[PDB]
Formats: sequence, C-alpha cells, structure tokens
Amino acid sequence: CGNFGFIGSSNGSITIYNMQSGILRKKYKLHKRAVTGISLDGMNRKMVSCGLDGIVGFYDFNKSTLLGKLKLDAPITAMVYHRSSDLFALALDDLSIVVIDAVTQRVVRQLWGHSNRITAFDFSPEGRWIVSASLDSTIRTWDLPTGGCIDGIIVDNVATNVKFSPNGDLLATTHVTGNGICIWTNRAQFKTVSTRTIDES
Amino acid sequence: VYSDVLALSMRPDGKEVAVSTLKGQISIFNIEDAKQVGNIDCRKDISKFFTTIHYSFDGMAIVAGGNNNSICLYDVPNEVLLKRFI
Amino acid sequence: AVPSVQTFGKKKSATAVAHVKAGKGLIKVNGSPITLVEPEILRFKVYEPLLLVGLDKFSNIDIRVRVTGGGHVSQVYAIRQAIAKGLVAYHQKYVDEQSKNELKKAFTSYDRTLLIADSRRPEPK
Amino acid sequence: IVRLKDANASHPSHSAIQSLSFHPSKPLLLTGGYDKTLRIYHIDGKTNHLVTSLHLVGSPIQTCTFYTSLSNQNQQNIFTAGRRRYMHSWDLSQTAKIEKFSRLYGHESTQRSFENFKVAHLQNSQTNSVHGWINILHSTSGLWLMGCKIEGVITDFCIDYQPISRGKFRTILIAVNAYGEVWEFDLNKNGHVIRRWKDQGGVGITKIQVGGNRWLAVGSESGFVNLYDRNNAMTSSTPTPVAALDQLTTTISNLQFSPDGQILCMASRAVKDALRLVHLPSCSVFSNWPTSGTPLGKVTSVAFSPSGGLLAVGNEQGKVRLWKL
Repeated sequence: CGNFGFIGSSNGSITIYNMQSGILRKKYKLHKRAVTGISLDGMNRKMVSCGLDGIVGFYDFNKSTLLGKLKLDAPITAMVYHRSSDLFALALDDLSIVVIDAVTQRVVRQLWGHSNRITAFDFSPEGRWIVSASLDSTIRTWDLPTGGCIDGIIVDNVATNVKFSPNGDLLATTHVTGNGICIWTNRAQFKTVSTRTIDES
Repeated sequence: VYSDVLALSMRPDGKEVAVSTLKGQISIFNIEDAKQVGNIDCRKDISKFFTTIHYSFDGMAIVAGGNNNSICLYDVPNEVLLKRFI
Repeated sequence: AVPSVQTFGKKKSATAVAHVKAGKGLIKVNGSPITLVEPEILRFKVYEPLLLVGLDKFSNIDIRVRVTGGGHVSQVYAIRQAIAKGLVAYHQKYVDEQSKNELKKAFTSYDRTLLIADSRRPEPK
Repeated sequence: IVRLKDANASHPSHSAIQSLSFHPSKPLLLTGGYDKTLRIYHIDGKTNHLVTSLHLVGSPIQTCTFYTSLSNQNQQNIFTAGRRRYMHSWDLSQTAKIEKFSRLYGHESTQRSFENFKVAHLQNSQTNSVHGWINILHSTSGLWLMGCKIEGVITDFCIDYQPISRGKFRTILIAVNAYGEVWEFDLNKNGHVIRRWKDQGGVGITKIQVGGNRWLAVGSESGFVNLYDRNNAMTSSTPTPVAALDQLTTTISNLQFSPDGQILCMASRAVKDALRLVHLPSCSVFSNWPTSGTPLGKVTSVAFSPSGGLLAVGNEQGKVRLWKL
C-alpha cells in the first residue's frame, strides 16, 4: 500500500516509519546480527525477516506479537519476495537456494548446484520460475514444481544484477564492464520441456 | 454518520450492508450497525465518485466502480486487493 | 498562522465548540482543567476519548472547549462528542490518513455515537 | 619488553602510506608515498635517517608493491605502478631505469588502475588484478604470457591477494572484497580452480596475510577474529573456528600473520592508541603489549618483516613507527 517504511540496521534493529508524514512509528528487535532483508506479504499481515545468524523471522504486522522463527544452516545474503504466490527464496552461504512457504512457516525446498556465490535472483511474474546468476559465469533457471535446473546460460562476462519485468517479456541484466544495461527477451510462445543440466564448460 | 449515498449493495445473507459514502470512502456495516471499514479514494485521473458497488457471491469481496477510469477490488478486511482500469 | 482545526458537537439541547491547535497538552473547559466537571460521577465519560486512543497521543496538541445550553448530563455528552471529532479532525490534516482510520476503527467498535449526533424523529408506526 | 625509540620519519603534512614492505637481509624499510615519493630508509630501532628516494617526474604513483623476494632482483629491482596504465622498474645496479610496461595489448586500459599486483616466487609470472580477472605476464620480457579468468561479479578491486606458503604451484589466494569470499587458483595449469569457499563476509571483508597451510585467521569491522584451518574449504564449504577471539570493542581494519603463522595482529583507524596481537597455535592473547594509553594511533597500514620480529605502523599524522616483537 506504500504507507510504511521498513529499515534494517547492521546492529540488528528493524524500525518502521510512516511514508506519508516521515515520522517514527514502531520498533522491533529480535535479530542480534545484521538484518539482511525484510519483506511483507501483499495482505500486510505477516512480516518476514532474515539475519546473518541463520534465523528467519515471522511476525504479525497488525500486532507486535512474535509469531515464529526458524533456525537454518548458514547466513542469508539476499531476499526477494514474490507476492502473488506467497513464497520466498533465500540465498545461503552453502551456495544453495532455499525456497520457503510464507503461510505455514515451513521450509519446502532446497536446491543445489551453483559452484560459486549467488549474486542476484528474481521470480518470474507468474511465479513459476527463478533465475539466478553467479560467479561461475552461469545464469540458471529453476522450475519450482519439478525441483530441477532447466537451463543454464554460460556467458563470457559476469553480470552484476538481474530482474524480471512485471510483464512476462523482458529480463534485465547489468554487467561489470561497459556501462549499458543488457535486455533479454523471454520467448513465451511455447515449450513442453523439462530437460536438464551439465554440458559444455 | 456521513456523506450522501447513492450506491447500496447487499450480502446474500441478510447480515451485511455495503454503502458508498459521498467521497472515495466506501464503507460497510451490519444489521446491528457496527461500522467495520471505511476505505480510501478512487484514483486515476488521466471529481471522485462512488457510483456502483457489488458484494461478491462467496462473501469475501466487493467491487467498486465510479466514473474515473478505474475499478477496485476489496475484501471483507481493510486491504486494497487489485485495481484494474481502462 | 498556526495549523489548527475546529469541530463541534451537540446532544439534546446543549451545543459545544472545540478548537484544536498544536501545543503542549492542555484540556480546558471554559476556564478550568478537565478534572473538575461536576456531576462528579460521570467524569469517566469525558475521560473516554483519552484512554480509548491512548494516554499519550496529545504531546503536540492543545485543546479548549466550551459549553452552552442544556441540562446537567447533556452537557457532558456534548463535550465527549466534541473532543472525539476534534481529535480525529486534527489527524485529518497533518498526521497521516492511517492514524485516522485507526481512530475510526477503534472508536466505532466502542461507538456510543461519538461521530454522529443522535436525532429524534418520532413516528406513528 | 624493550620499549624502543619513537618514530622520526614524519611528513611535512599529516600524510599517508601506500604500503609497507621490508628487506630480508639488511635492516631497511621500504615506503611508497602518494606525493610521488618512493623512498627507503634505515631502521635500527634508533636510526631514522633517509638512505635513498625516487621521484619520477611526469608520472604519479598511486599504489605500491614489494617486487620479488627471491629471483635475483630483490636487492636491485623494485617494480611499482601508478594510476597511469603501465608500471615502473627500479634498478639499484642505482640505475633505476623506467621500463615502460604498458605493453599489455588492449587489456591495458580495461582497469581503473593496476592497483594490486603481486609477484610469484620465481618472477616468471606476474599477477595483476581487475575490478575482475587476473593477468599473468612475465616481468622479464614484457609480454602478456597468459591470464586466469577470475570471473568476478561485484569485485571492488580485491585489495589483498597472495600465493600460499605451501608452494605457489599449489594454488593462489585471491580475496574478493564486499563478500568476504575467497578465490583459490591452480597456478600450475591456467584455468583450474582448487577449491573456492566461503570465508565470512557476513562480517568482515578486511585483508589477511598468508600463514603456513598451518593456520588461518580472519577479522572484521566488529572486533572479531576467527581461526580457519586450510582443509575446511572441502565440503562443507563454510568453515568454523576453534574459537571466536574478541579483545577490541570497536572496529578492526588490520590483520597480520607471523612468518610461521603463529601470531595475528589487529588494529583500526577510528580511535587513537588501540591495537592488539594474538598468539597461535596456543590461542593466547598478548596483553603485555600493546596497551590503550601507549602511542599507537589510528593505523592505516601495518607490516611485519619476513622475520616478523619488527612491527611497522604507518598512521594518519605522518609518523612511521617501529617495534621489536
């Protein structure tokens, strides 16, 4: 709704502001290391969080009540939420992409395969795909219902960031050398595929 | 309490009544007049109105349409679900 | 110029006018602080707009109200109405919308017509 | 412990230090200065006189480099580079001729600078860092021999990278900043990666040195030093210390190994008079020296000798201090 401002500090405080009047509003403090990512479901009811201490947080936004949290295996480096399917993806230090349900506070999937550090990732708009890119010069796509890596693209220069357009058409990459922003076209005419992994170096 | 109404819409239970106030606030109350929500304006100029409103059949949503190139979704609680538009 | 609003309210025959300007937290009734009202029993009824929203909520507010007309009780139903719409109409203009709904959502659950005046129109059924 | 004579090499300004390096056979300290000064002076713990300097006009220097410890050019030559896209030779045979090594073909100006470049152990392979992959060019005939495609995504000019004490032919350590991650490379066959692995970059991106390996220790901006064994890079890829060592209460921006890997040393630049140094393998804190009311200052750069007995501190007022240890 655009009313609220969520800010997470490196000493672990999560504070909450108004976006209209610029005023301090509300304060939460559960993490004890740097809060590396905050999001909120589209119904503005359940508030998720992540720390470097392997803790994933689950709050009511309507109250200040402390609903539930999880202990994981590694620090969490990035968090991107998908709103119309109520999931979220976490990039851990064990080079694995964990996919977690938002409703029932349950881990549902864990995906392996990137040989180096996960850099950026994004949900497809219909919520079926995840595209990540890493320092193994790979850009991989991951089908959530099958749990399997469906395509990698092995490039010659490693892109800093990637984002889907909200329309299902364009994929945006930003690279280290050169100043431009490369744009990719989602085909989206057809396919019946589920085919698989490792190929040419 | 407020604001001359034009749009009335009934729940299929006989228990809830949805009204459109004389501004962008769209409001609901039951048959024991407990006013649940009043809700925010109807945007998208290329003044603001409240012309028609309808209670969905499952009892979990209402749809607001004025005369301002916009149409809004709402649930029984407060939240703006989706705004489609021409 | 200072930011200020003005609302008012009325029970059966009394009327009561309220200014709301930014200040340091005072509540006066014609010459006198709020803790004095006398009937001496019903003073909780004018405390009602304060604790329903919370004790603080006034830290940059000043309130003065005044009373004309009415009997003993009906003055108090006026001034509990005047502070009620008075507080909301400050939040209309300088605090966000979303505070105001939270006043409206909390008041109307407890609603003894704090936002509408009662009006009697008898009728042969 | 013997409290030695205080620093005397002090700038006209309150100036700064590119990097510190030592001489292995005679007591001398090597210093690059941002004012285009390349000067090396004599230390005894009591001596602070300048021996010789080098100021090449028409050329500013912006980073420093200890050129080879042993090929044959340790006591004659030192190669440095500035912001300009080449690198200088310095010949004590003093000849000091400028061997213009701009002769990297088309990948020369792809850097903002050669601002971290590290020699191998036999000078036949010189490593050079990019905002970014690493160029391997022999410093003896002036041609781009080969290069390792260190992929890099966010690489913010990786500020410290060194081959290990267990043979350069084994692997090469390249510490990427802003992630804390650690690259390892098979030098003996270009394009082969021994084991890449996560060092903590949840906390800490600051620079390490090479132990050996025997131990590793890492340090953050939160007063926090951990001990990673080398073989914990094997799966699981994240390692764990034997203990978390905490003696600072504020930031730390220096880390410093012994030559036998048996000391660490940690320092900052936010508050005057604060530095520590921890013993290994015994996991011991050295509390005799230094203290918090002793002259230490807000340290920029710090270095031990190849002996590791002597401590060099270059802070932000112009001084360059030494200590016996």
